[PDB]
Amino acid sequence: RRKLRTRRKVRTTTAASGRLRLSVYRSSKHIYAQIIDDSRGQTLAAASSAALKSGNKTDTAAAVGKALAAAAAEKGIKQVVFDRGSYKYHGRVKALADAAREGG
Amino acid sequence: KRTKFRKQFRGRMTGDAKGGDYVAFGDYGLIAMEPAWIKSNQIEACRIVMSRHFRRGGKIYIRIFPDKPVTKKPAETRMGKGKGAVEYWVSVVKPGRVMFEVAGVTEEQAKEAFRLAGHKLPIQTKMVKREVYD
Amino acid sequence: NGRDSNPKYLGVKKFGGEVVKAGNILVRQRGTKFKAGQGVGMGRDHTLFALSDGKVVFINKGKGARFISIEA
Amino acid sequence: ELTAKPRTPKQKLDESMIAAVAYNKENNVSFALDRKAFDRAFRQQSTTGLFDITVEGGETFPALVKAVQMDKRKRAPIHVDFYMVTYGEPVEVSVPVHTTGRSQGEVQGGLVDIVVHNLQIVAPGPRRIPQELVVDVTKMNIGDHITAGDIKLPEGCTLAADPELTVVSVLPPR
Amino acid sequence: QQLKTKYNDQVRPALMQQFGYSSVMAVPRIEKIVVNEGLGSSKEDSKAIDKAAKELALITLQKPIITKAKKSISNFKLRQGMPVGIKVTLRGERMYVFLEKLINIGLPRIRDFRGINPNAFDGRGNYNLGIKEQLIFPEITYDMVDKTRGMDITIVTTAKTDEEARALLQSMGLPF
RNA sequence: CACCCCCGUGCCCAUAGCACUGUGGAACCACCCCACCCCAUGCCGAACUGGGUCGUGAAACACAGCAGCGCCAAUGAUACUCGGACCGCAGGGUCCCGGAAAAGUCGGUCAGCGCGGGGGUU
RNA sequence: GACCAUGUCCUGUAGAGCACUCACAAGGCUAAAACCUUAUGAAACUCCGAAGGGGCACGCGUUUAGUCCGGGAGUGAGGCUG
Ligand SMILES: [Mg+2]
Ligand SMILES: [Mg+2]
Ligand SMILES: [Mg+2]
Ligand SMILES: [Mg+2]
Ligand SMILES: [Mg+2]
Ligand SMILES: [Mg+2]
Ligand SMILES: [Mg+2]
Ligand SMILES: [Mg+2]
Ligand SMILES: [Mg+2]
Ligand SMILES: [Mg+2]
Ligand SMILES: [Mg+2]
Ligand SMILES: [Mg+2]
Ligand SMILES: [Mg+2]
Ligand SMILES: [Mg+2]
Repeated sequence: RRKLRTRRKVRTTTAASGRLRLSVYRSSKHIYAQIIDDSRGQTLAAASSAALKSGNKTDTAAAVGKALAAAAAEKGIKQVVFDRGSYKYHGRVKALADAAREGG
Repeated sequence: KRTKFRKQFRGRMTGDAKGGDYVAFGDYGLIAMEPAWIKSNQIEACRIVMSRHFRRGGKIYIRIFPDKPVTKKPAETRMGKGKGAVEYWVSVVKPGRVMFEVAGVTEEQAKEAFRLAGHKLPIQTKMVKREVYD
Repeated sequence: NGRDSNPKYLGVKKFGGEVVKAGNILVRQRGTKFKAGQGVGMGRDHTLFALSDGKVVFINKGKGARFISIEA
Repeated sequence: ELTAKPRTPKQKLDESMIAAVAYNKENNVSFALDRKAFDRAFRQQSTTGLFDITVEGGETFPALVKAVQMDKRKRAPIHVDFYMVTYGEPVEVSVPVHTTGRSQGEVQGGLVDIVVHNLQIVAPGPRRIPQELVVDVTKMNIGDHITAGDIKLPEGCTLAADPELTVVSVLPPR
Repeated sequence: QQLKTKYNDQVRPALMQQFGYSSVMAVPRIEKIVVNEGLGSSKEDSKAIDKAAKELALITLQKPIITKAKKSISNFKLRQGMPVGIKVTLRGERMYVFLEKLINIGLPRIRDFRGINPNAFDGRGNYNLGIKEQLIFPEITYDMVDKTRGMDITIVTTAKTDEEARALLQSMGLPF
């Protein structure tokens, strides 16, 4: 089964560290990748791909990361924890991290 | 009556019965009045005598069973070393716990069967007929 | 036989409603009979000691789901 | 009839068969009974019928005895449970079994054992429930067992037990 | 290659006409073909077992894997952690080829009353196949491979119905 | 929190789960779609994974009905017991006061609260 | 300090139960393990589970002990009852 995600999301015990976590959903390339402060039941920085276009999924993903980096920097955030989903750090998601911390 | 394999030893205590206060299976039955151990052999004598009264019968459930070893110390020995090895098995029998339960035999026949089956026993007992049973 | 082994005086060393210094030991255990909530960290033999000074509080839905937090 | 004894009042040495609650969704009721006069009715009705009670206040209430709590040390009753009857097939009652006549195995064979002296069923009629269940054992051979599946269930009754369960069974001698 | 896909596309309407699905995806398909050698009937040294992996690999254009013995010390020369029989999954082009190797000209046809007598019963996919012997190739020369192990070959297919198993052989080039 | 609905992520932590089942469709999600290469299978693009439309709501998933199952669960009555005070040679047991289960019945439920977004009534 | 009261937390005994382990009672079912109706015991069994009991905090209440530091000791064979 997909015991990848409960495992990786129990390994964010370091939400006790105070950093926010950055969920990603390499599914339909919907890769919405929310930023969450877990303590409240609250999310703070959405970046859904509704009509961003940008072409092939591996590069639209980096576009989603570079746009969300601004979308969260507006509110005043910089500590980061990359709560990957079940997905590997394989590239199409790795571009999201590269472009996200390229412009925190 | 003997238990085919176990762990080796035990202990003891008593308080009133919580398993088998009501009769099933049979027509009539018999119930303890006194807390006690009962040996394998006291059972087997009740079986021998109630099978004497029940020739070609087959209505003899034995809703009790020697679970507990009890181990006397050997001949003449001063204390020191374990509880020797088990000398006989016994069944705890707290009051209100049924022992016996017949069917298929008329009231005075079962009543005599229970007279003899109790007289070999080390306890008071009482015959009961079933009706306040859920 | 006639053998036996030393007592290991294990337990809930600090009961909920007890202020604790940092590094106080609060539960001793063979394993994770307690699973350490926020502020607490669990050692090698799975004793869990508070990190932060404050009150001790028991999160406890039970069945292996009992946790010890500390509130400042 | 019964009187109210809410909470924990003392009982008469006339047993007053106390500790009795009747209940459904609606209301819970008081304990006090009339000792042997209870038993004189209960054996006649014996879970398979209802009878009204009249505490001061409520002049009538039908219940069918759900369960009894007898003493263990002295085979006497103590507490009895009850359930009210909302009518219109709501009743889940344990009918006594009974056996008729000589069986072919009672001719030349041996034992005639009722493996289930009572058995539970729903009753389409609420105020009409069988008081017994006479079973036609005449036609079985030695070593056969009447299963519950062919047990007569008058007037559309359902069977609340396994179709394949044995109820009565002839048994070899010895 | 193209012929196996054509038989797939001819089966799918054949099943929609013998039993209408709302969807072509609802139609039974064939997921994977597995072949399980079991040289625990003839546990050997590395020589013979690697030779059998060699012959399955030559037959397949795949590298067979060794299944390894479970913790189960037993009367029957059983051990702890040792090889006890090859296994080979096939999906994609490597799978259909074998079935087109078997439905058509590459069938050994060494023995055949009809197809193996039906075994899925419940009718969901799993159609197990037994080859009593491998005297069924031009890939071997019998005097050198005088040993003749058998083979198991399980077909896995979707099928929510029992009778639908009939589809996976009748229209799939297999005798029934 | 205008009304629904979808994708996700929390609190909760079987009264939320199972099964039977019906609705769902390019909006969302999902399989199918191809593979020399990113990347990978101790054999297989099944799994990760990279390149996408058709097709299809089949399967999975979401959402409703559902009391066959599980899950919870009184009142009442006991068991037991803190203190008090007793009987039996003994096993053992009783009384006064107060606390008081477990099992079972009665009955309860196929949940309940957030947060961000996506598309709807245009 | 001490008793007593409130609040809180921790416990696996009595009891009670078979849900796992050992045992075990009558049958049905059957290549008998398994399975079902019914029926039971368990120091090394537990789906459960009090009364009590221990730590903390308060004193929302009556009391007078406690703590440490320095001198001197003796005691380290216990007996009964419940
Ligand atoms: Mg004791
Ligand atoms: Mg019982
Ligand atoms: Mg010894
Ligand atoms: Mg009560
Ligand atoms: Mg008191
Ligand atoms: Mg006392
Ligand atoms: Mg009391
Ligand atoms: Mg004080
Ligand atoms: Mg006990
Ligand atoms: Mg103690
Ligand atoms: Mg103060
Ligand atoms: Mg001194
Ligand atoms: Mg001494
Ligand atoms: Mg002493």
